[PDB]
Amino acid sequence: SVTEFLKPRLVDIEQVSSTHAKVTLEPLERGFGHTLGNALRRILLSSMPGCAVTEVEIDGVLHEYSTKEGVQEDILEILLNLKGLAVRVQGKDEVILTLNKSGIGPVTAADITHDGDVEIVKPQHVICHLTDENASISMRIKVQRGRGYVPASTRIHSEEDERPIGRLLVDACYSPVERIAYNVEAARVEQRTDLDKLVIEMETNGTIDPEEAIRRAATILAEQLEAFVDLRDVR
Amino acid sequence: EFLKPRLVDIEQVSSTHAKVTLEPLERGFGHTLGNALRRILLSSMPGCAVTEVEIDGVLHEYSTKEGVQEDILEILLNLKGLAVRVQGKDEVILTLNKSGIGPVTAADITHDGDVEIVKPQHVICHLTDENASISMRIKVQRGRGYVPASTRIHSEEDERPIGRLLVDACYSPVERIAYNVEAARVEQRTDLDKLVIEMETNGTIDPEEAIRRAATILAEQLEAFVDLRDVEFDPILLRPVDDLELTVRSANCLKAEAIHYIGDLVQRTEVELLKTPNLGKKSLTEIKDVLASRGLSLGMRLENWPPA
Amino acid sequence: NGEPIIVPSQDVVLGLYYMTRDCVNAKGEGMVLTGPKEAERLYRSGLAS
Amino acid sequence: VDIVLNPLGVPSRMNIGQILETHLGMAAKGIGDKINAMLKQQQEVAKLREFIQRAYDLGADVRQKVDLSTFSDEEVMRLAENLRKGMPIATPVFDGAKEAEIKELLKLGDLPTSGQIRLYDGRTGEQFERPVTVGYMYMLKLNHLVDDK
Amino acid sequence: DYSGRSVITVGPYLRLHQCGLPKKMALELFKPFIYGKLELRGLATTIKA
Amino acid sequence: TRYIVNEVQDVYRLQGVKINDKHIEVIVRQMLRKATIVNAGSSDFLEGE
Amino acid sequence: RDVHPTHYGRVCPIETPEGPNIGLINSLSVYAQTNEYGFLETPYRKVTDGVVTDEIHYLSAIEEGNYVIAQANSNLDEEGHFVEDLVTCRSKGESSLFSRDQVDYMDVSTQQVVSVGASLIPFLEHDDANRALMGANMQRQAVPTLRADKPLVGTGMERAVAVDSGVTAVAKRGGVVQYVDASRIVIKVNEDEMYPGEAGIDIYNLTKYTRSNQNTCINQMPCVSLGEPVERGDVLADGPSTDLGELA
Amino acid sequence: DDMVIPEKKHEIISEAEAEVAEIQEQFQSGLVTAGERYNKVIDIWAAANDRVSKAMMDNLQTETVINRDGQEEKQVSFNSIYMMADSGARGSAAQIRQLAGMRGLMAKPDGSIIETPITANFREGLNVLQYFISTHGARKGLADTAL
RNA sequence: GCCGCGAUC
Repeated sequence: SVTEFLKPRLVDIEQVSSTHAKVTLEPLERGFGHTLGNALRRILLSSMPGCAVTEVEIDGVLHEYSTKEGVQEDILEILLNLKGLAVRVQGKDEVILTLNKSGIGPVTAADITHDGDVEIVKPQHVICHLTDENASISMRIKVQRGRGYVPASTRIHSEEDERPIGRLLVDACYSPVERIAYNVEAARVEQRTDLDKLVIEMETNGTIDPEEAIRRAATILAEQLEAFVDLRDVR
Repeated sequence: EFLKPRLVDIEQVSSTHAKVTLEPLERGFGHTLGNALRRILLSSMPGCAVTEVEIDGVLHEYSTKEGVQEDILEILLNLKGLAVRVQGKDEVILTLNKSGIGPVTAADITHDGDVEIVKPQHVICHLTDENASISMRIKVQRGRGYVPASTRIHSEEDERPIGRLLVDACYSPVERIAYNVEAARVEQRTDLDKLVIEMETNGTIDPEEAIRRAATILAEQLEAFVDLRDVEFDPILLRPVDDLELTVRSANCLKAEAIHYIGDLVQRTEVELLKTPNLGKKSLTEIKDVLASRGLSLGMRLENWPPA
Repeated sequence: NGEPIIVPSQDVVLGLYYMTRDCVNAKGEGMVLTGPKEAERLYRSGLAS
Repeated sequence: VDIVLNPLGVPSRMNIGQILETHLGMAAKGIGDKINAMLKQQQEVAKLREFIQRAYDLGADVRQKVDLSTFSDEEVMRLAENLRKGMPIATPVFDGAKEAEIKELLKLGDLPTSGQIRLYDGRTGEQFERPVTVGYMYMLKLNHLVDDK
Repeated sequence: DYSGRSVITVGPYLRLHQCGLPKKMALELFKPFIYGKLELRGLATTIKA
Repeated sequence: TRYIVNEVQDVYRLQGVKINDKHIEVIVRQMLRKATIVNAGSSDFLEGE
Repeated sequence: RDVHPTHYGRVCPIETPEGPNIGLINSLSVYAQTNEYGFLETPYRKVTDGVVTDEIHYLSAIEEGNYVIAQANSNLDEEGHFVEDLVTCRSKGESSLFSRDQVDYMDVSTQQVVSVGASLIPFLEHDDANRALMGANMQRQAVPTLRADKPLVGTGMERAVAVDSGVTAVAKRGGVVQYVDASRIVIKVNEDEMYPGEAGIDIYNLTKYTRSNQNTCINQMPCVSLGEPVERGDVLADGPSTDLGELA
Repeated sequence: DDMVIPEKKHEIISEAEAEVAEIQEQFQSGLVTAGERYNKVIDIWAAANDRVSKAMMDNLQTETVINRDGQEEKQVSFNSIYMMADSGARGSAAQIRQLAGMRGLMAKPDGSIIETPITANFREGLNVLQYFISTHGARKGLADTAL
């Protein structure tokens, strides 16, 4: 009677494409659905290891607002495009990658210089549509491994404005989660009628299977409780 | 690369109030852990509460006892708030007898083996004359959540004698719990988070044990996430055919038609089996007669037919 | 009259009105974000209003 | 909280008695909670008597001339244990407590004067953006039960 | 007949085409359907059962 | 029909309710039967049919 | 079914049934009574010169249409004069502002207009008239719960409703209580007032759980514990939905 | 506190009372008939009601003034009652006018209008006569709806 | 087979 709880069995997973998943767990005891959903959502959203671009350097003027030398897109637009880029780095805190294209044609992520340590998941991602015609665009990017989401509040690095111009304050989305949202419905087992079922919906920016994202969130939450569960453990 | 919280600097304010501190925490984990622990502790915590009582002269809850200052219904309400701590057992019986003048409290409950009454000043009734007595037997149980007296039926499997009073059970020792998030005093680390959980119980559970119980409940619940993967019933039927004491002529006819089970015969309507060779008008009546004796008239319709 | 009789009212209308309003100064001004997906992430994280 | 009501029912039905009653009951329960906490520490009779006296004569030229000076020791404790759940104040029908008096009563109990508190959600634990008016309202259970309907 | 009557409350988890019906009004409105399904599956050979 | 529809809608439209003109013209048609006759020859004379 | 301006202090303008019977069923106001002939009166205070006396005169519907009647919510001075030279009043069915020397009668209290049912609504003036009607009608339908619970905010009229309803048990001549039971209360009357001969004590037989007309239960639970002095008119047992003589 | 009281209510009430006193003096002079003064007092009271409702609306619409990145700026207020009224969820400006502005002219013993209106709102108190006067309209509406 | 009375939307 006491100390025993209904564990979720026969879960349902409906994978869509390669980054969209709708996980479902049933049945959970009354009130546990909200607790689990909120905890996993907060962990997946606010604190998760990942990588995203932080600094860019475009040859020419370094002001935030610029003429953009006629690349058919404003520098704000190409800053927006670079934010959604998803990268993978193998055991390096920071790394610099440079892109260069000459000749008419939209730029993709595959045109960055090849590095065996930096892995690109979506090389067809479009950044810009070349400097109008008969011109070239030079841009070097730096990407570092972070955690959660860090907006472009400030640089506060190097001296004076050397670092802010050297970074352009690109927003960083380290956590590889595009959207996580959970819904708790009602399910019943045997005579009991008031039980909770949890429906987890998540889309990923790439580099991680949504199953793996849930697994990482769960394992870090569980390992956060070792100091309390170690002594009072079944095994 | 994540700091692990350590339960340190636990302090007790009163016999019920308690503050538990979790010193090392990351940026956003303080609120997450606080909310999860608060919900777990408020929802499902083991505890002991009175399940049913038995007073000597009463017959139901809507009566009165001569010499006492309160109704039996009121006495059940003062008993519902009684909190006990039992060790090693779950069906402890608390018998109390008292005579005289003045309030009767939990302090005069007979001293059982291992049962600690958290507060001995909890009044449950008042006596008003010298010569009247009250003798009751209280049964306490261990549970997890709110269990009303009306809802439970398994306790009625054995008949309850007239005189057994049923009282609702709460089983939740935690009455109030709130958490607070502050900045840790660690200066070598840039900014660290600490969590303090103010918990107010009825004294039945240890705050550290309560936090441990919440943590292990959460860990066991999360264990299902760290490995996702996953990507003819009536006894009268289903009987041997040769049990209806039929005639010799029907025995061979049924074998040729392959009626080896009772339920197969009952599904045949009267207009179609007559086409069977040498069925017999009088013999057909015999099959109908014996099947009417069991109450199984010809013409029923089933859905599923297992081979056995 | 042809108007949709099944139309949200009361709390639903209040919620939609509160969601679609503009404040002169709040958490997040002039921020540029990829799309509606980032708007939910920023709001649910508390970094924006 | 024990009951959650819909704010959308006040401005159209013009039940301002709901809001003022909730604020005034919140003030009364704050006073009762102060007295209960004071009884929890079993402080001296003089301090409790002084607090009850300062909480009884509060108002604006009220016709209430009660005083604990003519109250002996044992009845003061009985009164304080009788109103630990809440100071049961009474506002006559058409001439009663004003907004200023309710605000002073709230301030006496160390409560927000505006009558609204920051309420956290029970499920997600996220602070509600606007303050929510929390108070103690007297709710009756009518004689129209579904068990009979 | 085959009609019930009870007080109505609000269900926000419901779809646009769903209404919450108590299981005590059901099993009374749908009694003959229950008899038919019980007899079809062989749980009760006779109607009295 | 123009008089009745406008006069009926005038009372309705003032209180801010929307009623389409067809629903008023439908009722008017049922008010415009049973004509009188000022001729004969077809087994009808000075009667309302 | 309309509220005639002479329904001021004799018939409640709030409490009345809603749908079919509105305006046909009324409720007497708190201070109203009947004439020797059968006409409703209402108390008023005589005003001589500019000072309102404490003498009380009972005015019928016909008589009150001649004098000039002041307002209950009008300020006074220490001696009794009005604080302003201009005072709102009611002359003959209408209301205007008159001189301090022209005032002839004074309203006894602010509860005069309302009835008993509408008197127990705090902040009644802040409520709409129809919503006050609905609240007053709905108060008469609440079922008495298991435990009585006093209103944290009331109108002071709860005690009068509870005491005079006959539901509670009031000590007729009680002195010091001698023995309190869950069903009986016996009081030994103080010696200062006794009936000569045979002495005697006052015994109350409380009525335990008993069916009411609307199938609800009627219960009486004692208040006094033991040896508690009890004065004339004190409440000993509080009936259904009553806490220490307070309608709850 | 969400029923923000206009600060100019008492001043315009005082000026309306002054105008009413002036017209009463005019009637005492004998050059004004009863009908003329009655219609004029109804007109001025209606104008005062319109003015107080309008002033309440200006005080309540854009009450919130919040500093931008530079200097100070005003915008539509986040008052909960104003949000409920403007969003159309429940209530309307007419019903708001009876919570912070004056209640205004109201009378139906037979269909006439009393000269003196109800100058108190529900946020503040109402004395016996103002409540008793509003009872006429409330009872008339409740009886009309049922019939 | 109703008649009165009270109540709900």
